[PDB]
Order: sequence, then structure tokens, then C-alpha cells
Amino acid sequence: LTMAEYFRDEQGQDVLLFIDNIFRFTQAGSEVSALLGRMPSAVGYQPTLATEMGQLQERITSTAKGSITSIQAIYVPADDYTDPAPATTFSHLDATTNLERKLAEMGIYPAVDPLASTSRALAPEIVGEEHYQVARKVQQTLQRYKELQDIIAILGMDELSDEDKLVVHRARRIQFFLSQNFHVAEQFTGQPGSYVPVKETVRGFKEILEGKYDHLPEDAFRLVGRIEEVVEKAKAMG
Amino acid sequence: MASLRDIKTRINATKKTSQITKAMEMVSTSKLNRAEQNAKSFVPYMEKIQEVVANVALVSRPVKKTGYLVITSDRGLAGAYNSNVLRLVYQTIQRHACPDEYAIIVIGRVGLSFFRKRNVILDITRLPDQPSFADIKEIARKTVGLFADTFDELYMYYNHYVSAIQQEVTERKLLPLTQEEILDVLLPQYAESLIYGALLDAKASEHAARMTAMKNATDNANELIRTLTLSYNRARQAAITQEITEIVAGANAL
Amino acid sequence: VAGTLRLDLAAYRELEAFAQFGSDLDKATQAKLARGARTVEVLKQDLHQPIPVEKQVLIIYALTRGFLDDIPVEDVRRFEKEFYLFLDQNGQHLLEHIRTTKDLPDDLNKAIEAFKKTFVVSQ
Amino acid sequence: VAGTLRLDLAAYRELEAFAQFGSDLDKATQAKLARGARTVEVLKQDLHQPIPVEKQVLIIYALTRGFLDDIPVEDVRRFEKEFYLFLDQNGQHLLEHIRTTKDLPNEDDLNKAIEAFKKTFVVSQ
Amino acid sequence: LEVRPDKVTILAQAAERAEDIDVLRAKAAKERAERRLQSQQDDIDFKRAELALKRAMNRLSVAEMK
Repeated sequence: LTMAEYFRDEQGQDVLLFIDNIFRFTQAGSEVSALLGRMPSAVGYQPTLATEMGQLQERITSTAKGSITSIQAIYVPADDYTDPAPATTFSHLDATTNLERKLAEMGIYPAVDPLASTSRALAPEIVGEEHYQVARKVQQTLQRYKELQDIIAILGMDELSDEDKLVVHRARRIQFFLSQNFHVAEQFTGQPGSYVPVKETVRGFKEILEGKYDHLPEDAFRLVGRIEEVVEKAKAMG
Repeated sequence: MASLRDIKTRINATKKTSQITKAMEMVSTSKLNRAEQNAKSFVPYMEKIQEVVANVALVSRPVKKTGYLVITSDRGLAGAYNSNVLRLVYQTIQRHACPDEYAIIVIGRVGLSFFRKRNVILDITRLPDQPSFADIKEIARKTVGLFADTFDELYMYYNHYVSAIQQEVTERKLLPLTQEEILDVLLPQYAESLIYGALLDAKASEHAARMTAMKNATDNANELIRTLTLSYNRARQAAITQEITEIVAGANAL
Repeated sequence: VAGTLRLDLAAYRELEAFAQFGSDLDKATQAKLARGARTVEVLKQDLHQPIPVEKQVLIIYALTRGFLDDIPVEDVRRFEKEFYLFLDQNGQHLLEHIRTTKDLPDDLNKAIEAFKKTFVVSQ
Repeated sequence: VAGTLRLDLAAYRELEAFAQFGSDLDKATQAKLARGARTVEVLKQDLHQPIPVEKQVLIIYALTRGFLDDIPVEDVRRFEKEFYLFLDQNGQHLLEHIRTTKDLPNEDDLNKAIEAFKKTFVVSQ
Repeated sequence: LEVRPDKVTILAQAAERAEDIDVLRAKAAKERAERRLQSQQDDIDFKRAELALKRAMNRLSVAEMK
């Protein structure tokens, strides 16, 4: 953190602070607390837990000069989201990137779950209607395609209600266009990778949500950049 | 408040319940896609009856409206599949006339169950074969259903089938308005035909209604987990907190 | 031959909670179980009897390719038992390539070479 | 008598994940059920009403041999009150043998067995 | 009998490619009869199922909730 703060205040940058498993920290916290002879607290947690966490986070922010963004891998205690350890952490969270092995097995990387991974920044007040609209919509069209998984094994892909088949069609391309080209990936792939601004990412989705692409194959929007790249991915040549 | 090992007993109980539930859903989903097999296999015979029953230009309203035929299952956990039909029946009987009159034939215990205590019973049917309804022993009911004519003009009560599990209860009617002149042979073979089709669509519903009622339970049971998982964690916490507080407070005492 | 092993066993774990209710045994869900209940047999091993990788990859091959599937579970264990000897005599050449290369690019020979056995085995 | 009282009660506690099926086809097991559902009524006692051993082993006898089955489960409690007074009067000999020896046949077999025919046959609906 | 100039349809309540003798279609109407009653399994699984469903509910899968 300290090494990070430097580049924030001295060079006024926006630096990334990764902490792989911030639970180890709090766990070490109660772990040390014992040795010093501290009377245990809820679930044998150092009574000073909130405090020790509060001091770790608050030192992570955007100053008038720089900023520090932290990505902490929160590995929640036994699948219990009420445990004072995570429960504490969550109060310091402005966002979540939920990775799932499913979307990986399908060939969507990043594996970021589109309906689970949340964020506080998603709000008209913040990102305006444009972003919030499309974005909240692109989620809706997913939680539609997700539930129809049961009815699709029932009434099949036929006459399942056409206001739905449009969803099922559009939705597939959408969850496919969430996969991106990672520069870091160029090592073993060869595709140089992508960087799409929110601006670009808003259009590509709004347009797809207008169906302006429904006439294009799935394996188009799967691992690309700007919507325009999907389009060029339509030249099968000869 | 409450236990922990009493919260485990509940989880595991619920779990083994969801298991048994979802089992049967899949099982009753396996009995929908065999309903066609005996639904299809009956498609031709029906076609080549109305094609015969094309009706020459050369038994209309006789006297009354009397007996019913009420289709069901013997097994339960079908949702309202039973009660529903056993409602219209019980309505348009007592919506009808109120003597001991207006008589009855039932397919499946569950029907005979209610019909029994209420009074006006005529026949019985038990043990229909499930997805494969044996066209045979329903043939004995066409006989009883017709020869009964002791009778006039019967109606049939059951549930129809539209697209997997969605369905609705019906009264299509039958014994009225749609060598040479052999009606003695079409009258019979046109009832045997209808009472049969009624079943296939009845059963198709049954399995479906059950396929679902066994989902609703599974789904619901699954939520009983969440409601308990939560109360288990909480009781998992207060417990590990009390144990520790006990172990320290017993040390400071030394 | 290990990549698929997890699969077949995976589904079977999420599936075979249902047999007694499977009195109506349905779908192809019967097929997943099929070699599934069979893999379990192959995963069952003796005690004090280790197995060399060479002739191990072959049996973890057999069932995962269907060269096992035509054989009921009753006979799965007492199959892999002589399918070893059958190799220690007649595939002793085949299992070698398996040693010195730790690879099977094999796929063709074994595919037929596996039949050399089932086509002589008892039942 | 108290011996089989356990068995009868046992099954009932254990057949009772069954009784739904009812008759559908449950066979000889609605039979073991019958007196089962009866016996519980027998084990039912009212507050501040101690029952002496003598006559006590008589009602715990009647049901354990069928002498209580020809009567409905919801008429058992009454049957106790009843068969007992009529023991206190009708017959009297077996109401304290069970006391004197405090053991064994309480009337060889035939006596009890038929003396149980006495009040049954004289009871109400 | 549906007799059409190009086709002949034979409607039959019961029809089995059978020999000269009829007292076979009865034979098939036989070996199929009870061998359809023998389908108690239909009934009995559901029993065992209605059974399990009331044994996981026995522990009163909720004791005063909790």
C-alpha cells in the first residue's frame, strides 16, 4: 500500500493495488490478536477487527492529486456472507468482479459473470441514463435468456413465444460480445488485444440491443474489440 | 434461539426432499414425451373416423341430460389436476338438479374417492397404466358408457393439453349432435374413440401437472434451504462465539 | 484420457441420486450413467496392488472410448485384470511407446488393439 | 401382557410413515395398525386418576388380544371406565387374583378370555 | 372399411397379423391383458415415492421453523 501511495501523492497517478485474498490479512489479524492476549470477539475475531480493516481501506482512495484503486480478492469464509470477516470487508467495497468457471467453459473470457458482478458506479446519477439504460437493459435481456433455460428444454427453441426467441437470439450475441481481446493474451494467441472505452462499449451494446446486428453469426462478437471489429469478422473471404 | 444439530436435521431433511421431488419431475417429464408416442399412434385412427363419419345427407335430442364421465389419475402430487375437474363435476351436478339423479362413471381412485362419499355412482376404473393408457380396458368403459343408455346423453370431464405444462379443464360433450346406414356400428366405435382420446389428453395433463407440481415442490424445497442455510450460519456463529468465550473465560479464572 | 474422465464421473455424481425413481429410466441420461457406473468400477482398485501408468492409461482409455461399454459392470473389474496380462504378453510393445514417450498421438493402433482383447475375453 | 404392548406400539410409531397409502393396497399392515391406533387410547390416562395394577393389566390385556378391536378407536377410553366397573361387579374373581399371586394367568386362559367376552358382549355403541 | 378407389383403410379396435384362426387375436388380447395388470410397478414406485416424500417430511423438515 505504502509503495503505491507514493505514485499517488508524489507523481499524482492512478495506481492499482491488488491484494490477493484480503481475508488472510483479517485472519492474521485475529491470529495476532490472540498472541497479545486479546479477549476474542464474535467467532474468535479480534475485537479490533473493524478498526484494523477501516485503517487498511481508508488509506486507499483518490486524492485531489492522485488515486489508488484496489482489487482485493475476497475469499469469503465458509460460504457465509454474514461472517464478520467478509461482512466487514463488504462495507469497504464499491464494486465486485465475480469470476465464474461456467462462462469460461463456454469460451467467454473474461469469465466475469454479467448478472452477478455488480457495481456502485452503475447509476444514472453517475453514468447518466445512456450508460445506465443500455447497461441495465443488457442485464435484463440476460436474466431473460437465463430463465428460459428451463422452458427451452421443455418447448424447445420453437414457438416458445417470439418476444422470447428474439431475446434468446440477441442475448447469445450479447454474452458473447462481453468476451474481449486481452493484450496479455497475445502471448499465446496472437490477436493483439483490445481497449474499448465505455463510450464505444455503450454503442456496441445499444446497437445490438436495437437488433441492428441480429443477422450476424454468433462466432462474430466472441473475442473482439469495438463493435466494428465484429463486423469485419464477417469477411469469411475465399 | 433454537439448536444447531437441530438445524442440520432440517437441512438434510429438506435436501433429501428436494432430491425425491426433482426425481419425480424428471420422471414425470419422461412420461410426457411418451404421451405423444401413444398420442401420435392414435392420430391416424381418429382421422380415418371423421373421414368415414362424413355424414350422409339422408340420435338427436332425446329426453334429458344425465350421466357424466370424469377422468383422473389414481396417484397424487399433481397440483390441482384432481380437485379442478372434481369441482365442475360437483358443481354442474348439485347447477343441474337436486334429486338423487344425474348419475356417474369415474376413472381413477382419486375421483371415486370424492364421488363416493358424495352419494349416484355407476362404475369404477382403477390402475390405468400411466403414460401408456391401455386402450383395451378403456374399451370396457365405452361399453358401460354406451350400453348404459338407464341413461341419456353423457358429458366427459378432464384436463386438456397445450404445450408441455400449461393446461385447462373442459367439457366437450358426448352422445349428441356433431349394407347402408349401419349406425349400430359407428355409434359405438365413435364413443370408444372419444372416451379414449379424452384419456390420452387427460394423462398428458396428469404427467404434466405432476411434472410441475414436482417442480414447485423442488423449487420451494430449495428455498427452504436458503431460509435454513441462513439460520444455520447464524446458529453456526453464535455457537462458535459461545464456545470460545467459554474457553477464555475459563482461563482468566485461573 | 484423463480430460474426459472427470466429465463422465462429474455428471454421474450429479445424476446418480436417481435410480429407484429411475424405474422409468428415461432420456439418454441412461447413457451418462452407462459408462459412468462403469468408470467407478475402473476407479475401484485393489489394495497393495499399485498400477503402472503404462497399462493404466490404457484402461482409463478403454471405458472412455466405449471399448468397455459393451461389458456389464459385473465384469468390468475382472476385465481390466486380464486386459493387463493380455497386454503384458501381446501389447507389451504398445505400452512401451507409452513409457518412452509419455504420449499417445498409439490412438490408432490401440483403438483396434483393444478389440484384440474383448474379442477373446470370457463373459 | 405388557410385553407385546411394546411391539404393537412399536410398529405404530414405525408403520406411520406408511399410513397414507391406507388401504390402496397395504394388506396385513392396516391390521397391525388397527389396534395400534387403539392401544394409544389405552395408554391414555386422565389426571389425578391412579389405576390399581389388578384391573390395569386387564385392559392392557383386552386390547392386546383383540377383545378391544371389535370396538372403534374413538370408543376405548369409555371402554376402560366401562369394562372396569363391570369387573368391580360382574365377575370380581380375577380382579384380585392378579393381586394375591400378583402373577400369571389371572384366570387360566379361557376364563379371562371368555370373561372379556362378558363385558364386550354387554357394552354399548 | 374405408374403400377408396386408390386405398383401403381397415379400422380395427384390435388387429394383429395373425393366423387363419381368430382364437389367437384373443390369445394376444390375453397374453397382453394381465401382462398389463402386472404393471402394479406403475402404482408401487409412486408408493415408494409418496413414501420418501413423507419420510423427509417426517423429521418435520421444520421444527417450529428455526
